[PDB]
Amino acid sequence: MNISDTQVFVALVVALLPGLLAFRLATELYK
Amino acid sequence: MNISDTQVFVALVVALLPGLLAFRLATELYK
Amino acid sequence: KLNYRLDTDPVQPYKGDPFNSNFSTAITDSPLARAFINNLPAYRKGLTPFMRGLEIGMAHGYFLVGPEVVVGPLRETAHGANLSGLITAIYIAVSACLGISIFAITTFQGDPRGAYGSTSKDSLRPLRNRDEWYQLNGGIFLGAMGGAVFAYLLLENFDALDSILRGGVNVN
Amino acid sequence: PRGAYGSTSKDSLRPLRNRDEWYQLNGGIFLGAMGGAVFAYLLLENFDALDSILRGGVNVN
Amino acid sequence: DMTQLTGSYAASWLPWIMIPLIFYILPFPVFALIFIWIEKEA
Amino acid sequence: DMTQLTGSYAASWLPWIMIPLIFYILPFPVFALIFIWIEKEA
Amino acid sequence: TLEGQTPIFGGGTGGLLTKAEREEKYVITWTSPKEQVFEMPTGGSAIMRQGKNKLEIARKEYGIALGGQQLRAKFKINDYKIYRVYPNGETQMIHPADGVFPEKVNQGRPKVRYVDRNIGSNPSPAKLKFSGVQPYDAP
Amino acid sequence: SFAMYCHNDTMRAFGRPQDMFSDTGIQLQPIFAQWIQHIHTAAVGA
Amino acid sequence: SHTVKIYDTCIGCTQCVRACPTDVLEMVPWDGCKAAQIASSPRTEDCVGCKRCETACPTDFLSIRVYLGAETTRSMGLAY
Ligand code: F6C
Ligand code: CLA
Ligand code: CLA
Ligand code: CLA
Ligand SMILES: CCCCCCCCCCCCCCCC(=O)OC[C@H](COP(=O)(O)OC[C@@H](O)CO)OC(=O)CCCCCCCCCCCCCCC
Ligand SMILES: CCCCCCCCCCCCCCCC(=O)OC[C@H](COP(=O)(O)OC[C@@H](O)CO)OC(=O)CCCCCCCCCCCCCCC
Ligand SMILES: CC1=C(/C=C/C(C)=C/C=C/C(C)=C/C=C/C=C(C)/C=C/C=C(C)/C=C/C2=C(C)CCCC2(C)C)C(C)(C)CCC1
Ligand SMILES: CC1=C(/C=C/C(C)=C/C=C/C(C)=C/C=C/C=C(C)/C=C/C=C(C)/C=C/C2=C(C)CCCC2(C)C)C(C)(C)CCC1
Ligand SMILES: CC1=C(/C=C/C(C)=C/C=C/C(C)=C/C=C/C=C(C)/C=C/C=C(C)/C=C/C2=C(C)CCCC2(C)C)C(C)(C)CCC1
Ligand SMILES: CC1=C(/C=C/C(C)=C/C=C/C(C)=C/C=C/C=C(C)/C=C/C=C(C)/C=C/C2=C(C)CCCC2(C)C)C(C)(C)CCC1
Ligand SMILES: CC1=C(/C=C/C(C)=C/C=C/C(C)=C/C=C/C=C(C)/C=C/C=C(C)/C=C/C2=C(C)CCCC2(C)C)C(C)(C)CCC1
Ligand code: SF4
Ligand code: SF4
Ligand SMILES: [Ca+2]
Ligand SMILES: [Ca+2]
Repeated sequence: MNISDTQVFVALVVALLPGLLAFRLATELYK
Repeated sequence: MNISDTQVFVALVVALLPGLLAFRLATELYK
Repeated sequence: KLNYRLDTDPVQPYKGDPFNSNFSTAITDSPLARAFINNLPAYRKGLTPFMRGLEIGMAHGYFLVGPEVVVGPLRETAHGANLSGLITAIYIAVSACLGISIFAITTFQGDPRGAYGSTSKDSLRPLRNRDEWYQLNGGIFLGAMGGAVFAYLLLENFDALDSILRGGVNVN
Repeated sequence: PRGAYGSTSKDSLRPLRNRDEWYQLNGGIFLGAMGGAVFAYLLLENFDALDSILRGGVNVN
Repeated sequence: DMTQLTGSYAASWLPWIMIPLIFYILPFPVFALIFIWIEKEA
Repeated sequence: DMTQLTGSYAASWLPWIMIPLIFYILPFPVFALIFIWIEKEA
Repeated sequence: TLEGQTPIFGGGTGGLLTKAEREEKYVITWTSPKEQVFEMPTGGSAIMRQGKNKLEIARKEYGIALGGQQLRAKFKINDYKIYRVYPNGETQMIHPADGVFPEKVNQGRPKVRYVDRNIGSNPSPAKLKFSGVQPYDAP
Repeated sequence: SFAMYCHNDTMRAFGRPQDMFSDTGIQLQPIFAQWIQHIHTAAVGA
Repeated sequence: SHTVKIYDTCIGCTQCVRACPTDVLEMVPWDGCKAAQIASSPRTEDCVGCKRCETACPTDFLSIRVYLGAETTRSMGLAY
């Protein structure tokens, strides 16, 4: 039994935080 | 038995030769 | 002893300048070729950039529908093939318009490099202003969409148009 | 013009300071909105064909 | 059948397109070309 | 059936939307953004 | 303006491009004792006239090659000059710089980019790390 | 030529032989060479 | 632009100046060699980096050195 719709959506929402932090780190390194 | 598809297309291509020469003569006469 | 025989040369220097990297040939300088090229919408005198873009878009979006209609992967059915052709034309035209937009964005900063600088004398590239490029792009997009839709409507109504052009609508 | 569109106004958020700019804007708004609405309408009208398109169902024949 | 225009001759699709082209598609652009030609300032 | 792409996993419409988005929808805007970034005058 | 008559040439594809009108251009002028055939720097043959000749070119190397390998070496013409022409019309005579050919030593010419040592005494790059100076530019 | 060969490769890998450039798919008949063959055969009376 | 340097081993043989296809070098008075002249590169902006001068230099090691640097329109040898 694989994960459900809610788990996929929760993973997608959680992955936003590393994405934003990666953008912040990239812009800081570009400085 | 009338002419075929190829004969009609050949006649159309051949008719281009007097067509272009007519344009050359008309422009030459306009000079 | 030396006779260049330039006065009797069928091929002359382009516009009287022998050092402009061009020749006066039947393609570049004949009256018919000059008239045809200079009266195309890209070069027609007095046209506003939007009208140039509109005419070019109508023509290009009109003929871009056909290839996927005839030899595309949805060609087994008429309606699907027409939809695929319209979608392909729309995608190509939108990509081209995005390219035109970014070309205008990047070319016109300060004095543009290359053929679009203030001192450039490129007669084949007359759109020297960014606003002209944006008007041209708007015209291109609208005309391309209109031509693609016109071709799509003609192909979707192929049976009706075939009856139309054969007088089959005059039975009743 | 009164308010933020006067000659002495410095409203950076409202840069269209000419009447001709607003009419050019409006022409683009109308034609763009009609085209975008029709584009969405055409995709929804062809939802069954597009669903087969995006699933490879058009490659059966 | 005799309910539509048809052609038993070769390439019967040619009148299907040539008749519209010569009689109500191209003539207006041709008139436009002549109008520009006869109205050009010296 | 095996005549179309399907998914028995949860939210099988997700590939249906994301494959076009990542591979032939967003990439051209991303290329445009990069082109604007690398062509900006100093 | 630069005086001289262009050589007899029917045209070619190796001439000037957008760079000539946008960034810079070069002009080579000379004087010949007679009308004679020479080779254009970018292909083809031209006829230089008896008077003073002026030729428009895209790169300085074209003019240097024409003046040295053809005008001096073959036609024994030594009065050629190369000018750089900018789009705004500003013209500077760049060859020869001071009226004397560079291969002939001339008084008043300063030493430029001279290093007061043999090439084997350049410092190692580890010496100049983060200092921004290259070993050949080191004092 | 070569991109069309690659197209044929990809279409065959997909299991879409009907989309290939072939005698049974999208045909590319060399009609001029066939015509020359026919003329040269009929010239001698065969 | 490229960088052209002349070291004190120059013998004033004028070969590098003659070999240059863009007139970057010239001979200037000097007292460090018998020929009483040394090469100089006042016009390195016109240097293309062909290294013909290095090929023509007879000293061992080279008395003239070319270090390729930032590329410009004329250093890339572009007619366009
Ligand atoms: C790949 C390849 C390829 C392909 C594939 O294979 C194709 C296809 C195809 C198909 C789909 C079609 C047919 C269909 C039939 O048959 O049937 C219907 C018809 C009808 C309906 C028709 C009816 C009548 C009409 C309407 C008339 C016309 C009009 C005009 C246009 C106007 C004119 C204006 C001025 C005067 C000019 C078509 C068409 C085409 N085109 Mg193609 N294509 C290609 C190409 C091209 C190129 C390059 C070029 C040049 C640019 C081109 C052009 C053109 C033109 C003009 C055209 C027309 O018109 C048509 C139409 O759209 O239509 C609607 N292509 N297309
Ligand atoms: C002067 C000769 C002549 C005349 C009067 C006609 C008359 C006609 N042709 Mg026709 N035709 C001709 C020669 C001629 N043909 C030749 C030589 C060819 C082979 C290239 C064709 C191929 C042809 C096709 C394929 C079709 C017609 C069709 C037609 C009919 C409709 C008109 C049309 O679509 O034209 C079409 C004409 C062409 C595609 C090419 C015409 C080429 C000729 C030589 C041009 C003559 C120009 C003329 C001499 C200059 C006039 C000067 C002015 C001062 C009057 C009409 C009865 C249509 C038809 O059958 O409808 C039922 C049709 O579909 N023609
Ligand atoms: C680096 C890890 C990684 C990799 C290589 C893949 C690879 C793939 N994923 Mg995926 N995914 C991941 C993590 C990853 N996943 C995570 C953590 C999630 C939960 C948020 C998802 C959620 C997800 C969905 C919902 C779907 C895919 C799908 C796919 C496939 C098509 C690509 C696509 O649509 O991306 C979609 C990607 C996302 C929606 C989010 C990706 C988030 C990751 C963490 C970003 C990684 C960035 C990377 C590290 C930076 C690269 C730097 C560069 C220098 C290389 C492909 C096999 C599709 C599929 O199954 O097709 C059959 C699909 O529909 N993925
Ligand atoms: C331009 C490149 C090109 C080249 C080098 C060839 C070469 C060849 N073709 Mg070929 N062909 C081409 C394009 C080309 N083709 C195109 C575009 C088509 C589609 C109409 C064909 C259709 C075709 C057929 C049906 C056959 C060949 C055959 C052949 C072979 C015999 C030569 C011959 O007389 O064929 C005749 C070829 C033609 C009449 C094609 C016309 C080519 C013209 C000159 C080019 C015009 C289109 C141009 C690319 C677009 C113009 C751009 C615009 C800016 C002006 C030979 C290897 C024969 C073969 O396979 O023999 C074994 C054969 O039967 N060709
Ligand atoms: C679906 C995924 C699509 C691709 C990802 C998104 C592409 C575009 C993202 C950046 C656009 C805006 C640029 C910064 C906005 C902006 O103007 O920044 C300005 C910033 C600093 O610029 P300067 O130092 O020249 O100063 C100019 C001043 O105006 C600002 O300081 O420079 C950059 O462009 C940042 C570095 C390049 C970009 C680094 C990598 C990009 C992000 C990588 C991580 C992505 C994570 C995604 C999570 C969802
Ligand atoms: C389907 C058929 C549609 C109708 C036929 C085509 C209509 C348009 C054709 C000409 C357009 C461009 C005009 C010349 C291009 C052009 O600019 O020419 C310029 C030419 C010379 O002009 P000037 O002497 O004032 O010098 C101006 C300079 O720019 C050129 O020397 O004057 C003309 O207009 C030519 C004479 C009038 C036209 C004579 C009759 C037209 C041709 C008749 C035969 C047609 C055969 C068709 C075979 C396919
Ligand atoms: C479900 C849901 C939702 C939605 C969501 C979404 C829409 C999501 C998305 C997500 C995503 C879409 C994400 C993404 C992410 C990303 C990432 C995670 C990335 C990362 C990256 C990295 C880490 C790297 C970086 C770097 C650096 C550092 C530097 C250089 C450059 C680069 C880039 C390489 C909502 C809320 C509406 C509602 C509820 C439910
Ligand atoms: C089939 C085919 C094709 C097509 C073709 C075509 C499209 C054609 C057309 C054709 C045509 C469409 C033609 C036309 C012609 C014309 C003519 C032949 C005319 C003539 C005229 C005349 C002779 C007269 C003149 C005059 C004079 C002299 C002076 C005054 C004016 C006038 C005009 C009266 C192609 C190649 C694609 C491919 C292969 C197959
Ligand atoms: C068609 C048309 C035309 C034209 C147009 C144009 C002119 C366009 C342009 C366009 C353009 C102008 C485009 C562009 C594109 C771009 C691209 C495609 C890019 C890409 C990129 C990439 C791929 C990147 C990469 C990288 C870098 C570099 C850095 C960082 C890392 C990476 C890897 C991201 C005209 C007007 C005549 C007329 C109408 C039609
Ligand atoms: C050079 C020449 C030629 C060629 C030609 C061509 C290439 C043509 C093309 C043509 C074409 C390709 C055309 C097209 C056209 C198009 C049109 C005419 C369109 C129109 C459109 C419309 C009308 C639209 C409308 C709309 C809109 C706008 C929106 C809403 C919807 C609708 C749809 C209503 C030939 C070889 C013959 C001969 C020799 C010379
Ligand atoms: C901020 C952001 C975001 C958001 C976003 C959004 C809100 C989006 C939207 C989007 C959209 C909402 C889009 C849309 C688009 C559209 C289009 C792309 C259209 C197109 C169109 C067309 C192409 C048309 C055409 C036409 C015409 C013109 C006429 C005739 C007909 C036709 C149809 C052809 C997110 C949260 C994610 C993340 C974070 C950040
Ligand atoms: S590298 Fe070439 S152009 Fe530069 S100084 Fe040496 S020979 Fe002259
Ligand atoms: S650098 Fe070399 S070639 Fe030039 S003058 Fe000195 S020894 Fe001669
Ligand atoms: Ca009726
Ligand atoms: Ca299919």
